[PDB]
Amino acid sequence: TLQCTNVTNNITDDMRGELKNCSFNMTTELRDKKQKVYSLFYRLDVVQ
Amino acid sequence: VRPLSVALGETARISCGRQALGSRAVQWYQHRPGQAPILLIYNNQDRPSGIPERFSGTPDINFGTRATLTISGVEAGDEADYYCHMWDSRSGFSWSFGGATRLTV
Amino acid sequence: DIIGDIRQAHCNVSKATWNETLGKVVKQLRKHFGNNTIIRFANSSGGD
Amino acid sequence: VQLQESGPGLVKPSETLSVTCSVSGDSMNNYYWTWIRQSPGKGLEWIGYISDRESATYNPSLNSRVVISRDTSKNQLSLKLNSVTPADTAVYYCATARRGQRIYGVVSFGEFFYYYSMDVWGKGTTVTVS
Ligand SMILES: *[C@@H]1O[C@H](CO)[C@@H](O[C@@H]2O[C@H](CO)[C@@H](O[C@@H]3O[C@H](CO[C@H]4O[C@H](CO[C@H]5O[C@H](CO)[C@@H](O)[C@H](O)[C@@H]5O)[C@@H](O)[C@H](O[C@H]5O[C@H](CO)[C@@H](O)[C@H](O)[C@@H]5O)[C@@H]4O)[C@@H](O)[C@H](O[C@H]4O[C@H](CO)[C@@H](O)[C@H](O)[C@@H]4O[C@H]4O[C@H](CO)[C@@H](O)[C@H](O)[C@@H]4O[C@H]4O[C@H](CO)[C@@H](O)[C@H](O)[C@@H]4O)[C@@H]3O)[C@H](O)[C@H]2NC(C)=O)[C@H](O)[C@H]1NC(C)=O
Ligand SMILES: *[C@@H]1O[C@H](CO)[C@@H](O[C@@H]2O[C@H](CO)[C@@H](O)[C@H](O)[C@H]2NC(C)=O)[C@H](O)[C@H]1NC(C)=O
Ligand SMILES: *[C@@H]1O[C@H](CO)[C@@H](O[C@@H]2O[C@H](CO)[C@@H](O)[C@H](O)[C@H]2NC(C)=O)[C@H](O)[C@H]1NC(C)=O
Ligand SMILES: *[C@@H]1O[C@H](CO)[C@@H](O[C@@H]2O[C@H](CO)[C@@H](O)[C@H](O)[C@H]2NC(C)=O)[C@H](O)[C@H]1NC(C)=O
Ligand SMILES: *[C@@H]1O[C@H](CO)[C@@H](O[C@@H]2O[C@H](CO)[C@@H](O)[C@H](O)[C@H]2NC(C)=O)[C@H](O)[C@H]1NC(C)=O
Ligand SMILES: *[C@@H]1O[C@H](CO)[C@@H](O)[C@H](O)[C@H]1NC(C)=O
Ligand SMILES: *[C@@H]1O[C@H](CO)[C@@H](O)[C@H](O)[C@H]1NC(C)=O
Repeated sequence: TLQCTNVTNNITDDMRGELKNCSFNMTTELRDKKQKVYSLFYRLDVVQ
Repeated sequence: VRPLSVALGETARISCGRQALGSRAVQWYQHRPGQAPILLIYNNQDRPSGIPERFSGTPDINFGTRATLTISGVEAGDEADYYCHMWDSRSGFSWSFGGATRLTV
Repeated sequence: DIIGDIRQAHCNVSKATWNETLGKVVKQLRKHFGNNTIIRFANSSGGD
Repeated sequence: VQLQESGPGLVKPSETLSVTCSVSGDSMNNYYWTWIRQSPGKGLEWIGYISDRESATYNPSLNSRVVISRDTSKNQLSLKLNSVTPADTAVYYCATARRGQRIYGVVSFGEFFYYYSMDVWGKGTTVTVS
């Protein structure tokens, strides 16, 4: 599950979510430890 | 307010702390203590009539270049505090007036 | 991240060149759908 | 169009604070009227502007408790301050600005933003709270 937040928000336009800034947990290196990563996703590829 | 010490003659380049995040429309203001502030240049280079034709701004092109202002040909009386008003596409409305810049000779 | 202003993608087509190329299509569409008929184009209805 | 400001400079705390501003020279129908307050120890702080549809915007750091009423009969721009704190001592500046437009992409999509430049400024009137 991604914790997406609008890239713009109160930045420009009607607050449209054309881009989302989604942070999630993943296991980097070791399979026990999982660190918090993030990436820029489009609104066409994330389902609430 | 911030400290900036200069001397007579040599040109001075002064920028503002705030960094752009898009296409900027910075403007510079002159706050001489007592007297009302005077607009030096808007749209990064478009000084209004009356301001001496020696203060030049950085043009907006090839995003990344810092917004710095040149006051070459400085005079002895330049003891005011400047103001870099930054407008960019992303940051939204620029309510704040930024940080001042004390001038000392 | 995005380095600079966040703009929107878009395709550009010439208004006149499309207009004349679309009147050549309607002239041939009249060879199969009657020489005297009103032919109107509309946007796609539904689907993916 | 040098503006003249008539400020009392003495307003009791938690009371009404009004500052008037003349226009001088030309009328006020196609210009944006802003108000900037500078307090000792810091720089200027933009408050808001009023023009066009008479919907003046206010700074988000002032709680919108201030109002900017633009008059046309006597050609003055006063300030109505309510519930003012005793730490509002600052010189008020009366200046106007023109609203330019900056474009960076297709303007039909909405790729442009408005920026204001203060063309003219008034000497201002120093007003404190006592
Ligand atoms: C698909 O089709 C669509 C639809 O056709 C296309 O959509 C268009 O896409 C383009 C490209 O993205 C967009 O262009 C932008 O235009 C804005 C606005 O330009 C207009 O307004 C300018 C200022 O107007 C003001 O002044 C005039 C008087 O001068 C006044 O009458 C007016 O009311 C207003 O007050 C005009 O100067 C400008 O003229 C330009 O265009 C003429 C042709 O139309 C040409 O003959 C002129 O010589 C001149 O070139 C035009 O009318 C531009 O501002 C913007 O470019 C600025 O911003 C980018 C962003 O980074 C920057 O890189 C540029 O360098 C430029 O920034 C300069 O100008 C800023 C504003 O003055 C200034 O603040 C900057 O500091 C910087 O100034 C420095 O650099 C310039 C560059 O050389 C230099 O000249 C200065 O002296 C200084 O050194 C964009 O170009 C269109 O808006 C957009 N929509 C439309 C309807 O066109 C789409 O692109 C197509 N896509 C594909 C894939 O095909
Ligand atoms: C997307 O959100 C992340 C937060 O997860 C942003 O990253 C932070 O950005 C601020 C400002 O640049 C920094 O001060 C933080 O240190 C960053 N934190 C991390 C964990 O990277 C990121 O800037 C956002 N990206 C966009 C395009 O809005
Ligand atoms: C990623 O995992 C961390 C935990 O490793 C999550 O943070 C926890 O969130 C819960 C929410 O109820 C808290 O009770 C914990 O105290 C948090 N632990 C921390 C902060 O170390 C985080 O929400 C996850 N993020 C996701 C799944 O996007
Ligand atoms: C698509 O792009 C091409 C160039 O990649 C454009 O061709 C230019 O057209 C202008 C006419 O206004 C000529 O002056 C240039 O010499 C042409 N350049 C090249 C490289 O051929 C074309 O106009 C564009 N068309 C659209 C619809 O955007
Ligand atoms: C094609 O264009 C028509 C109108 O130009 C669009 O019709 C709209 O459809 C929605 C339903 O999702 C209605 O709520 C709107 O009222 C309709 N508009 C009008 C003017 O009738 C239609 O969405 C477009 N479809 C595509 C795929 O472009
Ligand atoms: C050009 O477009 C108009 C409508 O936009 C249409 O009536 C006209 O027939 C078109 N011209 C040609 C030569 O196709
Ligand atoms: C044009 O109209 C005539 C009507 O007499 C019809 O016979 C013909 O198929 C139409 N299309 C042509 C001639 O390409």
